[PDB]
Amino acid sequence: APQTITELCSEYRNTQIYTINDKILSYTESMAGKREMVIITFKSGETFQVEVPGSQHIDSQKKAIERMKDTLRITYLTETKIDKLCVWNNKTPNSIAAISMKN
Amino acid sequence: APQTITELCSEYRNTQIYTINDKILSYTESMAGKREMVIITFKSGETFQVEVPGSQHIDSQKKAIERMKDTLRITYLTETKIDKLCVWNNKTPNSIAAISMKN
Amino acid sequence: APQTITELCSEYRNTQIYTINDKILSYTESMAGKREMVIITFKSGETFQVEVPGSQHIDSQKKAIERMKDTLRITYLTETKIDKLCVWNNKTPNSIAAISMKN
Amino acid sequence: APQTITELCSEYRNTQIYTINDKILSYTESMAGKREMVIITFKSGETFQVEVPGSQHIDSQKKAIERMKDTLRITYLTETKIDKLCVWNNKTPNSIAAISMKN
Amino acid sequence: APQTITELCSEYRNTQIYTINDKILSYTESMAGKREMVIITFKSGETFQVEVPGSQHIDSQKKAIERMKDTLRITYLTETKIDKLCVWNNKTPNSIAAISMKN
Ligand SMILES: OC[C@H]1O[C@@H](S[C@@H]2O[C@H](CO)[C@H](O)[C@H](O)[C@H]2O)[C@H](O)[C@@H](O)[C@H]1O
Ligand SMILES: OC[C@H]1O[C@@H](S[C@@H]2O[C@H](CO)[C@H](O)[C@H](O)[C@H]2O)[C@H](O)[C@@H](O)[C@H]1O
Ligand SMILES: OC[C@H]1O[C@@H](S[C@@H]2O[C@H](CO)[C@H](O)[C@H](O)[C@H]2O)[C@H](O)[C@@H](O)[C@H]1O
Ligand SMILES: OC[C@H]1O[C@@H](S[C@@H]2O[C@H](CO)[C@H](O)[C@H](O)[C@H]2O)[C@H](O)[C@@H](O)[C@H]1O
Ligand SMILES: OC[C@H]1O[C@@H](S[C@@H]2O[C@H](CO)[C@H](O)[C@H](O)[C@H]2O)[C@H](O)[C@@H](O)[C@H]1O
Repeated sequence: APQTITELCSEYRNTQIYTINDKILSYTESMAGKREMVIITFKSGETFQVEVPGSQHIDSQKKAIERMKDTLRITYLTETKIDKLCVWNNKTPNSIAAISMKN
Repeated sequence: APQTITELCSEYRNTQIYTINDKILSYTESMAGKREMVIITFKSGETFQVEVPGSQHIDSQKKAIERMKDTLRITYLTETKIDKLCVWNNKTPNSIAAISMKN
Repeated sequence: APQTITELCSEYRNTQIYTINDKILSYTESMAGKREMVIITFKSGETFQVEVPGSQHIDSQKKAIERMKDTLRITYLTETKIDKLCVWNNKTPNSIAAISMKN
Repeated sequence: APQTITELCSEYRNTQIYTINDKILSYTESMAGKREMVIITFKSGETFQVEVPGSQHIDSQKKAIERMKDTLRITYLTETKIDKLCVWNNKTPNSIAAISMKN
Repeated sequence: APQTITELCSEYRNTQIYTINDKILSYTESMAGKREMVIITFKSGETFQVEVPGSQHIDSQKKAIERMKDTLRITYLTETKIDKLCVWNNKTPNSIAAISMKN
C-alpha cells in the first residue's frame, strides 16, 4: 500500500497535490437536497469540496466520504493545520481525495 | 458545484441567508415522538430548527440531517462562531439548509 | 414547529419541565441486557433516565434515543450546563424527552 | 428502572460492583479477528474488558457494546474519573456491564 | 480473553509488537477508491496503515476497522501518546491490529 499522500495521489489520474500548511479558514456544510456536501476554504483563496456521493463513486467510498466530512469538521474546529491535500482537479471547486496533517 | 454558502443557498426556492457572526446561545434537542429535532437560538433573537425527517426529504438527505444535528451540537459545545446560515423560510422557525463557520 | 423546549414539552401528555441550570453530577451508562440505558443525576439529587427502546417508541425515535445518549455523555464530560429538561413523569426515574442548554 | 449503578447491577446474575474512583491507566483497542475488543486497566491492578460481541448478547446490546467502547475511549482520552463499574465476573478479564462517573 | 496487547498480539501469526511511546507525527486519510485507508507515521520513521477493508477481513472486523480509524484520528488530534502497536508485518506499511495507550 502507499506510504505517503503523494504516493497515493499519483496512483490516480486527474489528481493534484496541494501543499497547504495551514488551518481551514472556513467550513461550509449543506444538507440541501442534491447538495449534501462540505466546502472548505483556505486563507490562500483556494476552495475545496467533498463531493456529493454519485455515479462515479464505488461502494467502498461511501463510508469514506462520511469519514472525510467528519475529519474536516473536527480539523476545522480544533484549528488543526493541514499539510497536503490530494484533490481531483476535474471538478470545481476541486474535490478532496486525501488529506494529510503534520505535527 | 457551489463555491460558497450564498451561492449554494441561491440554488433553492424559499431560502434566505442570515449573517449571524456569533455563537449559538441555546441548543435544544428533542427525542419526543414526531418532534425529533434540534432548535438553536442566537442572542439576536433568531431561532432555527433542523427539521424532523419527513416526506419532503430525499434519501440522500437523511444522513445529512443527522450530520447537521451533530455539527450544531459540537458547534454549541465549543462556542464556535457561526458565520452564515442558509435557511428555508417557509417553515417556522426557519429550517437550516446549510451552515458556514469562519474563525 | 415549537420554538422553545417549554412549547415543545407542552405538546405531550405526562410531561413536565424541570429547571436544572447546572452541569450533570453523575453519568451512568449500561449495556446490560434489557437495561441499555443512561442515567444522569444532578447535585440537586434529581435523577433522570434515557429509556431503553421499547414498544411505546415509534421508529423515528430510535436514532433520536441514541443521539440523546450521545448528547448526555458529551455534556457530562464537558461540564456543560443543562438549562431545562422536558421529561415524562409516568416513569421512574423520569424519562428525558428533550434537553436545552444555555449560557 | 434502576436509579443507580448499584441497583442496576443487583438485577443480574454473576456481577459485582467495583469502586474504582480513578482515571483509566491504559486503554487497549484491538481490531484483530475474533478479538475486536477493548481492555482497560487501572493503577490498582484491575483489568476489565468490553467483550467481543457474541452469541450470549441480545440484539439491543450490540449498539450498547459499541457505545460502551466509545465511552471508554473518550473517558481515557479526557482522564475522566470512573466512579464504579458493574462487571460480569464469570469472564477473565471481568466484563463491563455498566460504568458510572462523577467528576 | 487476553489481558494485554502483548498477549493479544501473540495469539496471531505474522504479527509484531512495536513499542512507540510517542504521539503520532502525521495522519493521512484517503477516500480515493480502493484506497480508503489511514496512514500514520511517527518521528522515528515508522509508518503504519489501517488497511482497506478486504476479503481477508471477517464480519466483526468491519466495524472494528472504522473504530480504529476513529481512534487514530482522535489520538492524533489530541497528541495522545501511543504506547504499543500490534501490527501484521506481512503488509507494507505494517498493518495495525491493536493499539494501546497508557496515561
Ligand atoms: O479514481 C478512479 C475512479 O474514478 C471514478 S471518476 C472520478 O471519481 C472521483 C471520486 O472517486 C472524483 O469524483 C473524480 O472527479 C471523478 O473523475 C470512476 O467512476 C471509477 O470507476 C474509477 O475509475
Ligand atoms: O429544495 C428542493 C426540494 O424541496 C422539497 S420541499 C422543501 O424541503 C426542504 C428540506 O429539503 C425544507 O423542508 C423546505 O421547507 C421544503 O419546502 C421537495 O419536496 C423536494 O422535492 C425538492 O423540490
Ligand atoms: O408521546 C406520545 C407517544 O406516547 C407513547 S407512550 C410514552 O412514550 C414516551 C416515549 O415516547 C415515554 O416512554 C412515556 O413514558 C410513555 O408514556 C405512545 O406509545 C405513542 O403512541 C405516542 O402516543
Ligand atoms: O445477563 C443475563 C443474560 O446473560 C447472558 S450470558 C452473560 O452474558 C453477558 C453479556 O450479556 C456476559 O457475556 C456474561 O459473562 C454471560 O454469562 C445470557 O446468554 C442471556 O440469556 C441472559 O440470561
Ligand atoms: O489473523 C488471522 C486471519 O488472517 C487472515 S489474513 C491476515 O488478515 C489481517 C487482517 O485481518 C491482515 O490483513 C494480515 O496482513 C493478513 O495476513 C485470514 O484471511 C483469516 O482467515 C485468518 O486466518
